[PDB]
Amino acid sequence: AKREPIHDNSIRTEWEAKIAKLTSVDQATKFIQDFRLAYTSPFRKSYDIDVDYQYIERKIEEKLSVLKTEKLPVADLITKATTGEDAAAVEATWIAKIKAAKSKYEAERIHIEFRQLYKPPVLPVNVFLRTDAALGTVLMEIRNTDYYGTPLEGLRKERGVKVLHLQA
Amino acid sequence: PQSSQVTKRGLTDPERAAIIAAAVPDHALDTQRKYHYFIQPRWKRLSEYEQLSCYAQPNPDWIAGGLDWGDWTQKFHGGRPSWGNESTELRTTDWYRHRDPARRWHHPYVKDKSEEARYTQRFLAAYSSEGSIRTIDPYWRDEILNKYFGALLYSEYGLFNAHSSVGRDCLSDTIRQTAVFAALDKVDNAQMIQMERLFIAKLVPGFDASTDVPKKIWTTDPIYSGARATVQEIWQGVQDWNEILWAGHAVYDATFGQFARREFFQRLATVYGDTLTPFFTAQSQTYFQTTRGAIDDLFVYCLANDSEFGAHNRTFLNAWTEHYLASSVAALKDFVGLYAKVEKVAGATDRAGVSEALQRVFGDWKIDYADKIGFRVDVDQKVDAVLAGYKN
Amino acid sequence: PQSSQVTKRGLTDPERAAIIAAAVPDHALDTQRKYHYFIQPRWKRLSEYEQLSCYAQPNPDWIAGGLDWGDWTQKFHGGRPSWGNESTELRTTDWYRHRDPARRWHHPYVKDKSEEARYTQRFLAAYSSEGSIRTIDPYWRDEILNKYFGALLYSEYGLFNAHSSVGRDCLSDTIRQTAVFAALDKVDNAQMIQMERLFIAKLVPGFDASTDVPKKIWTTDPIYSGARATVQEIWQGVQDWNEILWAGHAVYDATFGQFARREFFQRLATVYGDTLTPFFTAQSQTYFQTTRGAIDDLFVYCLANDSEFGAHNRTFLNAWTEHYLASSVAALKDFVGLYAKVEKVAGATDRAGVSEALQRVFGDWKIDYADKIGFRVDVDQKVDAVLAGYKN
Amino acid sequence: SAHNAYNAGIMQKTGKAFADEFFAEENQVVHESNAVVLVLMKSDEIDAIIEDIVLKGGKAKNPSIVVEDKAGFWWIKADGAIEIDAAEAGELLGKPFSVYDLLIGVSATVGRAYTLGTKFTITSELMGLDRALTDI
Amino acid sequence: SAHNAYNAGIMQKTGKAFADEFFAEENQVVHESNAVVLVLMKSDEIDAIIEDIVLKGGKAKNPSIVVEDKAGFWWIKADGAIEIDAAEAGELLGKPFSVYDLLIGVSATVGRAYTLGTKFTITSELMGLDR
Amino acid sequence: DALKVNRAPVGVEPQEVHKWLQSFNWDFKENRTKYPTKYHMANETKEQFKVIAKEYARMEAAKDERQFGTLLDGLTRLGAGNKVHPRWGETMKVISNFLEVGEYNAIAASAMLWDSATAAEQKNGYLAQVLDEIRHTHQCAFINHYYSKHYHDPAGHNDARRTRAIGPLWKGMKRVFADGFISGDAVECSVNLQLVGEACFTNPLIVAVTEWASANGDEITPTVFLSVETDELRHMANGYQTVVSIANDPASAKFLNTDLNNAFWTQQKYFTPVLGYLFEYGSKFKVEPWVKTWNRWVYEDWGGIWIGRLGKYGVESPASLRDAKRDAYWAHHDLALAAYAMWPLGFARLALPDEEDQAWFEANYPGWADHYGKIFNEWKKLGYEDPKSGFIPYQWLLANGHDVYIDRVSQVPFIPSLAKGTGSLRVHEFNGKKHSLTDDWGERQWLIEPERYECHNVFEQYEGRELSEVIAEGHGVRSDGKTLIAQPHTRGDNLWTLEDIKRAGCVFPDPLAKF
Amino acid sequence: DALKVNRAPVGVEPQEVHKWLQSFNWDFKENRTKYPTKYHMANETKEQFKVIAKEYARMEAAKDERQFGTLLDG
Ligand SMILES: [Fe+3]
Ligand SMILES: [Fe+3]
Repeated sequence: AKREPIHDNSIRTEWEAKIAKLTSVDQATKFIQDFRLAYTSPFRKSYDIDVDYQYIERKIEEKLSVLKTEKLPVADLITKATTGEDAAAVEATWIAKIKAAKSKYEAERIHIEFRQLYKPPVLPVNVFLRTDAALGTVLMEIRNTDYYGTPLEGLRKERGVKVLHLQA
Repeated sequence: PQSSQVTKRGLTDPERAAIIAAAVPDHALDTQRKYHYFIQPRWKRLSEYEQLSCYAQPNPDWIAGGLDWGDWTQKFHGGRPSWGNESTELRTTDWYRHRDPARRWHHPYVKDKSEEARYTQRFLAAYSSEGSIRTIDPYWRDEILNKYFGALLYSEYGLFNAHSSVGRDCLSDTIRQTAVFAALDKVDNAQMIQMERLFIAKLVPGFDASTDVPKKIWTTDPIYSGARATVQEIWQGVQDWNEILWAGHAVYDATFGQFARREFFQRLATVYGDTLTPFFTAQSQTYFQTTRGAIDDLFVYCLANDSEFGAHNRTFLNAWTEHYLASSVAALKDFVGLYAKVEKVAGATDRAGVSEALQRVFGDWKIDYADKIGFRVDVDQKVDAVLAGYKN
Repeated sequence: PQSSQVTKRGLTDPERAAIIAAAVPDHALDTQRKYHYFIQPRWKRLSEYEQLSCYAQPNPDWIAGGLDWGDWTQKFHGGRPSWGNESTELRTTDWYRHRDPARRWHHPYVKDKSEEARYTQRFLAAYSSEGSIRTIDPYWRDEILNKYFGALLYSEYGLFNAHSSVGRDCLSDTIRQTAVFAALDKVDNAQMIQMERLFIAKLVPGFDASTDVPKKIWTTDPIYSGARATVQEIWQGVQDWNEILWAGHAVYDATFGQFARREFFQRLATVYGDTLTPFFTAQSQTYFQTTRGAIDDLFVYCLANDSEFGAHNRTFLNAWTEHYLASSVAALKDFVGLYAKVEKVAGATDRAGVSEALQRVFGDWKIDYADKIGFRVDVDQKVDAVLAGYKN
Repeated sequence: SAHNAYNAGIMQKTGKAFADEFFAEENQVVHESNAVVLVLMKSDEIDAIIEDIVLKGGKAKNPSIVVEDKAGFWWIKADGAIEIDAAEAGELLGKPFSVYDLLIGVSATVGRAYTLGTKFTITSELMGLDRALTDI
Repeated sequence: SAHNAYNAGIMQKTGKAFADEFFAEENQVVHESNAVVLVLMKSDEIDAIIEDIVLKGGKAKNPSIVVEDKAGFWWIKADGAIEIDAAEAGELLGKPFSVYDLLIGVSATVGRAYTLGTKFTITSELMGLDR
Repeated sequence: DALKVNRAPVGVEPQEVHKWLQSFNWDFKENRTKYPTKYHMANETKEQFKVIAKEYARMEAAKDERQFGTLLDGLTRLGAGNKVHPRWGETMKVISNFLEVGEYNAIAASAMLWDSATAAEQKNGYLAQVLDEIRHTHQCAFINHYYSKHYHDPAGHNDARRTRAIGPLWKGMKRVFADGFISGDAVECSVNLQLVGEACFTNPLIVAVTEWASANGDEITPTVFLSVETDELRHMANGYQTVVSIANDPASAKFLNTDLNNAFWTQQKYFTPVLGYLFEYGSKFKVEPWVKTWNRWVYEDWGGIWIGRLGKYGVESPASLRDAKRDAYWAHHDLALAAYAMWPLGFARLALPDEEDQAWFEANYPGWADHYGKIFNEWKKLGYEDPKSGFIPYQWLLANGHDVYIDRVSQVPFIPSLAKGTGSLRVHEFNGKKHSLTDDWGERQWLIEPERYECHNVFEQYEGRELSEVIAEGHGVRSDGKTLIAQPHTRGDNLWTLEDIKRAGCVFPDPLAKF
Repeated sequence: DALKVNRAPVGVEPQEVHKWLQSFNWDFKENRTKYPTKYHMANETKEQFKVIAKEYARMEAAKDERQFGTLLDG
């Protein structure tokens, strides 16, 4: 393949034209949640825009954020996710989720998905940040329990990689 | 004879200097000698402040203004980026735009404070030799200054620590400098209040410079109840680093902080014969005005007028101001209960005098901050809300 | 290619640095590395201040303390020596004995005043941005401060010029340094009073910072009549350089000057709501106490206790004190007429207040100077003589 | 003293002899050391302190001290502890010299650093972990 | 320009040729000169001013200027006047640079020196005597 | 009263104020750190060095005045800025600008330590440290600012904050002393920034380097760096207090040995080859073998005075130490192959080792001549230095099957077929994406924490593009717009341009396409 | 009044004070030199470089700091 230039290319331009047609908070929220589930984190559905998705995400965020301040009452900016949910309820739900997780593999996917679904502007920044920190504490603690306990060969299996090469 | 080689300096050693001179080209290999010549200058020509500060933060292009590319090398567990857009509600076309109008990089900042550090000790050695404490009002000294000015240091201390998360989370170099310098000035204020009290202890037998009474007052006296509640919220209740800076400096400290430091302790020092306190508040008020210039550039020039997000940001700045102005009005309403304990001086501590002090504070604040972000405010309404707490 | 040779540096040019290295001995040719090791230290170790200052003056053995010999190479028409014993009535076994307790050679002295220079300008920029002048009493500002604090600059200016012949005539290096630094601080006081007036003029429409009215007050108002007579005599009536220093700093400035600066303008600023003037008097009072440390060392430690001439010197010092204390008492008696123009404040501007201010000044003076040279003084008598000029 | 040399032990060896010891099985884990290291940048004041304090009374109190010239700085290594009295330095320099002023030239340490009065000390002790040997 | 060289005129000669002119009868009285001399000690700020101000705009405006390297200082000689604008220097250096700051590096002068605004000037003019 | 008072001259010393600082905190429910952390033990400790704001400023301003005096007056009058051997002046383009980002990130890391501190005295200490790292950022900038004004090649001294983004060594710098500090557990920074970074690596990185600068004619860097590290005393002191608290609580002590080993490996993985390469290949006069510098400061002194002494209290020698010592001996020579081979992507002018350098390398690292020396001499014969040669070694590596991989975790380049340092290639596919890992410690980090490690590498960004287009787009040129900043020799003639690069036809591959 | 004031940041520059120095002298019979001289002509002249005490110290201290840095450090 041949990559286009770094900061100005047809992929980013094409996504900016899609983003420009977003006209409501509901439409932009669904758009940004689908985008982040499709194209971000190690569990993304697709690497087809790998060198462009972070810039594109920022542009979606800016569009959603401006739609929020234009349309929503001030109190919703502080207390609601743009899904309609109560922000404090989302926080309590996801902290409980990860605290009930039975393994570091379950805990990692809950944390990662919380960010894919609720990263600002979806959730208010102050609520997001403290929820993200509480989740990260749990995830760090469960992963740093017997960190060296599983051999590499076992970790490769548990992660589920296809091993393509191991130098002798 | 030491075990390791005594290294020959290439600048002065005849053989190494001659080898170097043979290796150095006889002409410059480029003519562009302006360090970081590509920074857009805010002023007529690039300043050394800008050269040394700007683009030190290695942001990628997906954080507005960054010149680098790609993801961070290592993120938090879960995926929080080293720096990222989720850190704040505010948006800009370029986080690097901010410029401190005092152009402080580290060196001019500590140079100026060092001047004040050394002059302060000379002033104190002379003031104790002068005996000038002899004419201060004893009730002011012991029942108002020691106790309630002492208690004010906890406000400064809390505003200082509100900057800790700002120092980690904010998104550019010039903003980080501004924030950290403002933090040190706040903890300086708290330390200087303690230094004044410890100085008076050396001159007045029986004067107790322990923080015990000041801390009890800050934590339990109704006079500071609203103030402490606001500081606790701004320091530990939020993490949006722009909200901390705005609420801290542009709302709470600019209204409550200025009233307490300048309208109460500094002004009344000069009606009760206090020749010592004005030397200390002179410093806190100079620090306030220096911080205000930087806070003003960030929130007014850069964010409230950002070509794409100005109105977006004023939506958030207006909501924050609404909330923290109500907190600060409540703080002031509690605080003016302190006038019930001071000796009445016409035009200063009576109702007309306190009303004019609140008119200066809210009137100045409306010009310096509210008018610049489009925040509507009835000055007389705020003065009357606070005067409801004034015991006639 | 320039017309003259581009000189090769011996430090870095390989050929010249090699020649120099061949010439330099491989060991030190003496082990005494202390600059002017033979100075008698005042303190537990020889100070850099002493090393740089002491015996710079090239006195011969016929001026007490001198290490040289023979007559001067060129004298005045008639025979006046370049320096000589005829310059003063006081005598000593060694004119080099004096030490400034602050150990000021030129560098620490301008370093400290530079700090105050730069901080003063940051303080002004912030004080004007604060609007704190709004609460000063306007009558104090316009009728007392502008006019009579302004007029005080001429007392400071005259004490400055009294040092001109001292700088020429005095007999050792540490004395000459003490005198010249004292003079700069006096002319600085005058300049800072004018600086404050010029500053208020920028904030207060219609406030006139011309010296026309201060100068008319200094030269013709009865309030400064005794003070101006004394300054004129100290500056231009005498040439004995010890008499100038003693009369100027140890009698006149320590009684009238301290009363005017500290008991009148500084103290009353903190009764009339003046948050600006204490910043300026803080500087003059710091300078006063530093100057006093040095004046005290010259006249008490060295001259009043010199092993051979201490009592001889106290005879002259006691006669000078009797004359100049009378002059200063008459100056204060004139000056306290100014209280008839100020708003009455109990304990400050009433008779009891002024009496206690005079008790501080004359009582402190008795402790700091009169007791140390054997001069008997009845403080209550001096207070009562001045209060004869107070209008009840 | 020799064992505190910058080039002590394996640092004397070159070529294959160095590699053989560097890769020796017993040298694949750290070894506890009772040493401290202190670096002072060269300057008018520091060079006086080295010559008249550290290499005289300092080495007399602690004969294991080694001082090496590293061009721009002095490298100092010793057993147990290194201390410098700022008051002694001010006495030698004839100008104000607090412990704060000595730190303007302390350019590196390896060890636990503390201050007690006018004395600056770096020590092998693990303060807050090592237990006091005397009740006095 | 050449007459403003440090080694101009008699300073080119050595040995007996130098002595013959040095002791020539006409050279036992001073000769009025229209030049000024300015010396600036080498430093970061001064060396930039020399390269980007004196030897460009200054020399374009006064073509008689000569600048010589004297190891620790720059030696400048020109007909009539030499001028340096501190505001221009501050723009070049990127930091505050008042006329007071310019004097910190002005190590020597031969001529009458004055300041007008942000400009420092050394001039052949005899102010207060000349019209 | 109104007449009587003690008039002895008194002031207030900093330690008199400092006594009261612990009492400045007050109790409330929300008074706790904002950042995630594993460490929850009691940590109400005292500050050793009793500093307040006014005294902080006085100390640092006194340091600054002497430093800027020396630079702007003395050394400029000497012309010292152009008395540096060209190799070392080029080296300082990268040492100073790369260290600058480490200092900058230390500001943010120290702010996390300030946030997670629970005692007022430690909050006070971490703010002073926060301020010092601003100071250090500006000091590093000032070195390149000074070189830009006074050294014969300002290009790259004058614009590294954008031109560093072109090349692969910059990526690993954003981890070593940067992301590795600030993107993780906030209390753990006392282990990775302080117990490892400040106590182990800043001494060779910032102090030891000054002797190499001096040897190569550079007196600018010693003037600044030796002042930089005077601040480090208070930083180690801050972190030691928290390490003691960690050790004292069995619940938090159980995390310490893993954190220490991961910190040590993360830092040494890049520091060891990159600084060794810069010292030995970026100098003419060598002070001593890099592996000896590393042995002195890292293995014996830090290892023995810090880690070995802490062994009495349960702290273990890093399990990765043996792998690290192998890197100390060979990894910087490995890196030199990559750095010489990919020279057009940098911002510095390189010098192949000369005959004297080659004898020194072989005497001190026996086997160097037959492995690295022969490659460098073949590259020189192929026209490495000559802009009309059409030769760039990265293409030669690919033709001879010496592929270059980028470690997904550390970003350090790895050439398995030529490397003598620690490493072995592991290539995994996960969710449709291929990943190259190069050692046991980083592979574990990636397997357990894949969402922490998603850094794009230069081959993914530049795939299929031609070298001169990448360089032009990233501004890798001098003020004429066509001569490259980077060069493969240090002489003033025959500089390479974008057209000379384009003549070689080098196009970035996908190194994992074959797997 | 108590509410309205110009809050523009201002200080006072050295030349602003220097403009008033000439008025600091005053006339009295004894105001003349104490030293012998042949020169008795009018000499009421202006100072070219407008320095005051604070600015004098600032300039000389800035010269000193670079000098002593060069000497004691580099
Ligand atoms: Fe640092
Ligand atoms: Fe550090």
